[PDB]
Amino acid sequence: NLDIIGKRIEKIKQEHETSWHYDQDHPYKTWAYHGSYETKQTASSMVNGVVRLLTKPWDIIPMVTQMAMTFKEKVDTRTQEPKEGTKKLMKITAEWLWKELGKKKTPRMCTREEFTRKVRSNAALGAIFNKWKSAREAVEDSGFWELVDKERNLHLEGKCETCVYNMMSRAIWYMWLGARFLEFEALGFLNEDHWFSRENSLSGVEGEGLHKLGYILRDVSKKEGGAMYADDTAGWDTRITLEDLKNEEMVTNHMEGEHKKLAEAIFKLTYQNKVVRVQRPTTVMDIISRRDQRGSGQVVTYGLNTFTNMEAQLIRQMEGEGVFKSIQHLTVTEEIAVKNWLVRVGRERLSRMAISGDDCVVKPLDDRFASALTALNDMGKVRKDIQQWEPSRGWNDWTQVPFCSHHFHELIMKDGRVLVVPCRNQDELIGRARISQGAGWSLRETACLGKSYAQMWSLMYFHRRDLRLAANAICSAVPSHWVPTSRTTATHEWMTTEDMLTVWNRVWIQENPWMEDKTPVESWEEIPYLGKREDQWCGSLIGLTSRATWAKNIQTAINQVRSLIGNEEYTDYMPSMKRFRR
Ligand SMILES: [Zn+2]
Ligand SMILES: [Zn+2]
Repeated sequence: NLDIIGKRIEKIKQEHETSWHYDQDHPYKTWAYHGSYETKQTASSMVNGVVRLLTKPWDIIPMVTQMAMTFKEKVDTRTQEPKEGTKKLMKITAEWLWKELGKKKTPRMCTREEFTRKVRSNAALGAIFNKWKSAREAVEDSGFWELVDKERNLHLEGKCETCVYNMMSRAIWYMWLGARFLEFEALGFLNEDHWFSRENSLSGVEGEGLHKLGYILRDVSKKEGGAMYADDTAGWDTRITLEDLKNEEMVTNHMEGEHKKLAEAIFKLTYQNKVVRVQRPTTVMDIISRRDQRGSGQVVTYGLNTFTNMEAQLIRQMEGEGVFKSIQHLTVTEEIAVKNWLVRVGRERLSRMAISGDDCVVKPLDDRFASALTALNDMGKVRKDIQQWEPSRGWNDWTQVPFCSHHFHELIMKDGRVLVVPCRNQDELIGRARISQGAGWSLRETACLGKSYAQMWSLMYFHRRDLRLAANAICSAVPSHWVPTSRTTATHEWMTTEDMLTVWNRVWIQENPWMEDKTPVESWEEIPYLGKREDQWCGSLIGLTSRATWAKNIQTAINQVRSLIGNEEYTDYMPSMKRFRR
């Protein structure tokens, strides 16, 4: 407790010594509370006018229009300590899984130089604005790096002063850029060197991309076994136990020298003990602490979520196969049995899964998995929207399984080749493209964001009639040479000024390991759509009079947006579609 967090606490107490007060009507039950001090401030969602002017039929669809308007009582819940048998299962599995992940990878520190380049081309690193404005500035100033040095030497000394979380089913904990560096230096290798790639982790999909995920689910479907299970956890980050945080820390057993010590410090001082500043309107700042739950960078969060999810799902598979009888306690011969299962079939069982952070799909050996709930519930990974002891419902068709907020269609091209394409409710796709994050956006910047959505749609959602038409309209309305942008960035092949037909051919044909015939496609008309009824099922407006008038009059909408942006060089992409080709 207070010997590891006191220094951070003491330090904050003193920057607001004219403010401090141990408030009496404080709302925290499960968070240790330490004091308050004076502040007063809050970024809401703005509409992208370029995308909305080119999607007029959607102006009357509540599922689209409501997306642009607008539980912190789940962060304040407590998970019980797992039974001794559960803790044994987790430690054996975690030890074995880090060794597997480490067979073909070398832990290493990430560098200032690597970190600088990241900030100098925008990644959502989650820092705070003070002493310098943006992240960009602080990185070129040498003072910063002395701040970083003091903290670093403090961490080598087993102490911490400035690694404090700032709170804001979402809950995003920003730290100052310095603390993010020290996190990145110690643990960035997990992401930077692709430890959760499919090739390296067998269950993972890190760096895949939506054009790969459906082919991966279809490969899992090919395995002999039972239904496909895709159970979501209720508030995954809130159910991470101190025992989970300790099994994650075992990655330091593969490390050496300084690195081993820097990594141990991040795990001990920032993850297994945390200090957080929260805004309360009754507006003060509350300095609360706790030992458990997830609070890391979004990117280390992804890797450790994937790891701990892989662990939980191998254990649930062990329970379904009757590798152990009870979670109360493992016998000695049950430990040998668990160790032996892992060595004999562990890699085969990883390959039966697709795991992306807290999201999973499992194709178990058979349907006993559905009612194998004791380890899963005791680890605290309680399933969303189903009674705790009710058996899971599995999917009989891989095209119906939900994964990474998508389902996947099998689409046959006129030449017989097979596309496995990503899909979701079209209202969700249109509603997101109509939103910009942040203000101060110029017309040009708003246009370049609309173009990024348009190019993503041409590459991923070309099979949806409304999206191929709206993508062509947006790319016709935005100056041909203007570069697509995004303010927070898997593989993003649509972020380019290259011709989208050439990019389509590279992604879907040339680089696609599931396509044997590499004959290029010569026009967009070779590239198929979903069945018209399937397109409607997935939210198409095809068949409505509003949509017919939009399609027929699209050159008028394009010309409206061209007039607003002004006299620039434009391309007409609409004749890439049969119906505008004269
Ligand atoms: Zn620190
Ligand atoms: Zn669909």
